[PDB]
Amino acid sequence: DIVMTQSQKFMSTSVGDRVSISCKASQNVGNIIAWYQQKPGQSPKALIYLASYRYSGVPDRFTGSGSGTDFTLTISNVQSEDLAEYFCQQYSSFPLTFGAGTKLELKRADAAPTVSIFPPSSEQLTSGGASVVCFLNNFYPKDINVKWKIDGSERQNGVLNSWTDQDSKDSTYSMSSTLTLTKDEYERHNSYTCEATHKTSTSPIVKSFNRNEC
Amino acid sequence: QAYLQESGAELVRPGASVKMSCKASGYRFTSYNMHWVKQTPRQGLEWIGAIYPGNGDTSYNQKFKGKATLTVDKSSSTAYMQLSSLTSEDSAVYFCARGRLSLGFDYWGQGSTLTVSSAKTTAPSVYPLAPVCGDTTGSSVTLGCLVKGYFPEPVTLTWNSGSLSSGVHTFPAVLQSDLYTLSSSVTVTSSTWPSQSITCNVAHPASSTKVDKKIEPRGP
Repeated sequence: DIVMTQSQKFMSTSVGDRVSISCKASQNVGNIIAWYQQKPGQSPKALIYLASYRYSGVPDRFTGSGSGTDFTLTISNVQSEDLAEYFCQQYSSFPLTFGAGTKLELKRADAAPTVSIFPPSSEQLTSGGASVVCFLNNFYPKDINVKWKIDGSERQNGVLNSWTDQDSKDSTYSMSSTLTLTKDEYERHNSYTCEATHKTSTSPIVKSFNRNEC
Repeated sequence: QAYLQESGAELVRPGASVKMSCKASGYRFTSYNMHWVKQTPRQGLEWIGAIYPGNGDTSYNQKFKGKATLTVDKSSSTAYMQLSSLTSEDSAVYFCARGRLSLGFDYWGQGSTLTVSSAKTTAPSVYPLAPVCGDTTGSSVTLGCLVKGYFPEPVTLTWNSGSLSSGVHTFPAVLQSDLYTLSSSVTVTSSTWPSQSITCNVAHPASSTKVDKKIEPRGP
């Protein structure tokens, strides 16, 4: 099969700037490539065909280029409406294949995450469970790493994470991390910690608490 | 003028089979191939196969051979895709799209969401997330709400009946052992809590439940 490679999952930009999204086919496909745009919850929308032709209605700021294996979708004077994901596709031969997509997000000044940790509630403990929650809010860039430690040792099983999309108001990102244990498991240890490492700091942001201790 | 109207969402159990439809209008149905595409977060967009309505000839991605079956009803200008021996791996959004030999996929359907699960409709357990020892440092304090173990999506969540809208972050639901879990964060001034009450209001239409959970400051 022909592999379509979009090396950039995300690319930062600003309204008014110009951006170029790359896509490479594992073999020569001439000019038989198309570009699609997709916004959350919606179906893809055809933007470019035959490598450089715009479909009817598409804004003139969208231009495509390349022939053979290397292709580029370039957006000039980027508008807020242009913030979405873009996929390239070869429709030269079966099986038709798509690129993994490149997401366009707003550039902004780096921001350290605000970290909060919460112990399992009396309600959940009564039901035999214990989820420890950690919120890492309003940070930038999006890349962040969280680690859970129980009594000093890192814990990896039982962890579930969730990330928000770039906020429409402050262009920041937020994350939630939840460590779920059995009630008995939770009461077997004393120290619980959430540790986050972000570009904004050389040292991890640490938030901890000791069971039944204030 | 060309339009592709796909059928609504589907929720089935593993091993079942579904038949999705894509109604074409605004153009000559038999003149263009109809393509089907699968989309998931982990696998991105994957071409399933195509069918020429003119005579029913089909072409399939080897990956979906035996999984999907494409057919059409010429008289009603409708395309169909059957997916069988379903498993959770088939859970995704499926699109139909009109193919142009040289112009690619110019028109797409709105997509049909397929959920394959062994889970049954269940209301969530709503747990309060109060900072440890009810402490805080700055002039603000963050509280949370944990909506655990519900099916299917979605749930609606507000803080203090929506009166608290700023400083709120509700995280995308995450699947876990057949059920969904979601959390929401709310930040207020320290002069607001615990002085005033902060409550998480959670509704799960599918099970007809509505719950309000007050965030209480607590000690060991």
